[PDB]
Amino acid sequence: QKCDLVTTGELFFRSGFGIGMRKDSPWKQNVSLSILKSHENGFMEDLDK
Amino acid sequence: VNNVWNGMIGEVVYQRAVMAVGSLTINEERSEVVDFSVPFVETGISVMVSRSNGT
Ligand SMILES: *[C@@H]1O[C@H](CO)[C@@H](O[C@@H]2O[C@H](CO)[C@@H](O[C@H]3O[C@H](CO)[C@@H](O)[C@H](O)[C@@H]3O)[C@H](O)[C@H]2NC(C)=O)[C@H](O)[C@H]1NC(C)=O
Ligand SMILES: *[C@@H]1O[C@H](CO)[C@@H](O)[C@H](O)[C@H]1NC(C)=O
Repeated sequence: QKCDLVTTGELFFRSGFGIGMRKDSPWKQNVSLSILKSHENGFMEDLDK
Repeated sequence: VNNVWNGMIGEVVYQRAVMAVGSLTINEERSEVVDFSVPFVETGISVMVSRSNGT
């Protein structure tokens, strides 16, 4: 964004950003299914771009 | 295939094998009938290029 700072090295500790919720929340399964569907159809591509 | 699962997922859905490990892609269609776990190695529809020479 600014071209005054630079990343360096090689990425380590590969993890995934995730939407956390209380363990008893009934929305878990559908949240995961919708997030996978968003990954598949390319909506995540559009949001990234 | 015609509302029938085959292969690894086919042998797991019919509860002839509890857990399945290997090179399995997390997918939306598979998550409907089977329950996955947290991924350990990333993947996707990637592109590779022949290493061009220096100029
Ligand atoms: C996750 O998303 C699912 C998307 O299909 C959804 O399945 C379907 O949800 C609708 C309503 O949410 C159900 O419709 C039912 O709603 C009335 C409520 O008064 C029931 O009495 C009826 O039986 C009516 O069928 C669908 O039945 C349901 N389909 C299936 C196959 O279950 C889930 O409900 C969503 N779950 C969560 C936790 O968000
Ligand atoms: C790169 O240089 C090598 C010579 O070491 C050559 O054989 C090769 O064909 C060159 N690459 C391409 C794409 O031509």
